[PDB]
Amino acid sequence: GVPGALSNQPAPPNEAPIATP
Amino acid sequence: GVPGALSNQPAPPNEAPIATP
Amino acid sequence: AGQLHAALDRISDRQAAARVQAEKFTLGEPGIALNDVMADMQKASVSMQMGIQVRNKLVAAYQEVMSMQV
Amino acid sequence: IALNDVMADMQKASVSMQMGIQVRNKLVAAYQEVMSMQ
Amino acid sequence: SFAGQLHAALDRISDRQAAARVQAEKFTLGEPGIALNDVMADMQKASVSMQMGIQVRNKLVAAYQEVMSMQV
Amino acid sequence: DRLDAALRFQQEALNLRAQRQEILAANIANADTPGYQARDIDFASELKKVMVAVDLLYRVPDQPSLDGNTVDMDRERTQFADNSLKYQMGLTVLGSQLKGMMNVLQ
Amino acid sequence: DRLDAALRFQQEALNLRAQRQEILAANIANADTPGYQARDIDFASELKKVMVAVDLLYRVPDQPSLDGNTVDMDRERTQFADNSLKYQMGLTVLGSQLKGMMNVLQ
Amino acid sequence: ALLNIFDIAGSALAAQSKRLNVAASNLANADSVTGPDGQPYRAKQVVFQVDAAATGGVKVASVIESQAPEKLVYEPGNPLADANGYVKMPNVDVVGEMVNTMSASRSYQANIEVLNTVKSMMLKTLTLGQ
Amino acid sequence: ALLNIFDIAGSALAAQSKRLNVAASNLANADSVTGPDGQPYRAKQVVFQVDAAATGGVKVASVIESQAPEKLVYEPGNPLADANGYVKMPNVDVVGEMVNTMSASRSYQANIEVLNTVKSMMLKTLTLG
Amino acid sequence: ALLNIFDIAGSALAAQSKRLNVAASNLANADSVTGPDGQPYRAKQVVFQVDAAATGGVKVASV
Repeated sequence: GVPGALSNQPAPPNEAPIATP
Repeated sequence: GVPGALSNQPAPPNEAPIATP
Repeated sequence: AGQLHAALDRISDRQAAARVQAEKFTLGEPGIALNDVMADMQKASVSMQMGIQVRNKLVAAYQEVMSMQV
Repeated sequence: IALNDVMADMQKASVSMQMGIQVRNKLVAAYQEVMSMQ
Repeated sequence: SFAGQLHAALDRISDRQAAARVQAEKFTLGEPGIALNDVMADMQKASVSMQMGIQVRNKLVAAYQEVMSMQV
Repeated sequence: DRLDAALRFQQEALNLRAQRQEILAANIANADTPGYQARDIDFASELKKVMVAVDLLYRVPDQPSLDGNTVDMDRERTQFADNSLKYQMGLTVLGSQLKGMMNVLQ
Repeated sequence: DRLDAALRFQQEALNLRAQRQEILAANIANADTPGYQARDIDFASELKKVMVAVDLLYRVPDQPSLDGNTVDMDRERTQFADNSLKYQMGLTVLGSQLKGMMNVLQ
Repeated sequence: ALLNIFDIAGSALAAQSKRLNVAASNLANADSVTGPDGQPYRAKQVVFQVDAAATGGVKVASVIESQAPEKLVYEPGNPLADANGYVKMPNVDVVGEMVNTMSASRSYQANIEVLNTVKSMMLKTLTLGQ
Repeated sequence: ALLNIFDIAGSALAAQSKRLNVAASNLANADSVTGPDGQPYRAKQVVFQVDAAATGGVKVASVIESQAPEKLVYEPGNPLADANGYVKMPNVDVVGEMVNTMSASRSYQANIEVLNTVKSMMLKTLTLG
Repeated sequence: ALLNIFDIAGSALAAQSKRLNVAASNLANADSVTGPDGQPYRAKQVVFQVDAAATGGVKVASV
């Protein structure tokens, strides 16, 4: 939820697609 | 081994050849 | 002569309350401003010092009164 | 009440107790000596 | 049961001191898992226990001398 | 016994503060490694459970990064300062309590 | 002699800490001498041998250097700080033990 | 609690960092075009709000796209050109972004100074607990 | 009894802590706008009163919004713009807030020093004998 | 559990120093036509790793 809080699961990995698939 | 650890025998001499024979 | 018992119970309750407040603050929930806890700790320490001084004075008096020679 | 006041009261009580105990011990020692002597 | 209780008290005091000593010895040799604050707190507790023991000893011996120095 | 029970809570708070300090140091030292997730522990729940290894959980990311790292320097620094100050306070409380317990023997 | 050994463990720990501090100071002072080899000792094994005439080992280099100097700076500075802290810890432990032994005789 | 000062300062620092990052991203995308899926790039801003716990810290609810009209540049040679042969260039105010960066830096420094002073005060506070 | 100094100094420390907190919040939200439910943020100040129960310590009666004029910025390109395209900005003086912070810190340190001195004197009274 | 802080911080310092050395080497040899053997110079960079024996300090795997 609010950034900086505690979560039990990792966030999904980040990606920066140059062009949409 | 890992840098900063301890080992029995000293490091070999370091050389910077200008051109490989 | 239970007044000393009442006084020691009261000072023990005071210092126990100070300890409880310190524990509540260390629990990480906002109810304490880090000043009330320290002031209560100092007051509890002073009261305990007064109590132990009273104990020493009273036991010295008892020793003297027992040291009589009829 | 005041801390200095209670300390002074304790001192007064101690001094009075010492005075009374010393007077009583001196008197009883004198009486015992009188009884022992013929 | 008096001497047994006294020996049990001495046993507990000596065991606490030995535990503090072995914990400090384990820490100073580099074994992981031992905390400096933990070992300091344990040593302080052992010292407090020893001080309580010596106070009790002094009180008991003073009482013994007072009660056996009188004349019957 | 009684002596250990009088100090168990403060000692455990000190130990948990030290462990959280180590976690913060690790996840501020790994500030450049991609794919590394920020770590921390729930101090209140951990302390209550231990007074009744160590459980740790990931931190909610603040802003996305292409490499994958999810550590925020200012947040880590504030948490570090808070934990350091609370550790110092716990040490002071323990020292005062031990000093009083020693003083009661005279 | 029982007192001798009981304090001897910590006394030897302190002595080895002092020796390691001296070696660290030496390789700090000679940090810019070309053709120098970093030297250090293994505290745990050395203490074990002494308890049951000191040999020193060459520190593993981390980066090459043309002038033949292998003594790093950051690693040995952290080692210096750690050794100083542990020397102080040993000193205060020995002092506490000695004072506890002394006050019993009062 | 005398400890919510750290929370307030940390929230202020995080908000200022977010605003600076948004400004830097806009400056980087000043003259970009045809982002992913072909939609023209649009600038974004942030909105600060206070956390009424009275007095509280600052937060950023969400990033809001600018409603200022995009620049329409005549260039039929680009496949993005509409029936009028126009391409949509993003609206970036360079002076506005420079001013925003300056303000963010100044606020960040002020907050770090406040944190320094309060940390000194709090360190000095504990000396009376003995 | 010399013991009421602890209460007086504790009240003073609480008041100074609250003043510092308010000043820090104002500094943090100096640039903030559009607070919750749309009302713009307003600078807040505290009020110090004497907790007479003759003379005594200082308590905080309440917190009051400052009545300084509220700043306006001309930005029609914003949903918060009014009929004239003005966004409301809080009336916060950074120099005033920083001076308040420094003065509060100094007063807090002075009061804790007073507390330590009184503690030492009372311990001396305890060890009079 | 407080003496590992020195190890973690020292590892971080060493890794950052290695990264700085690599960057300096790249900047110095930005315009090196050839090396000793004859092959053209190629830019180098480090690869960090998590030095967990669980999290700990950072560690440089290789270049």
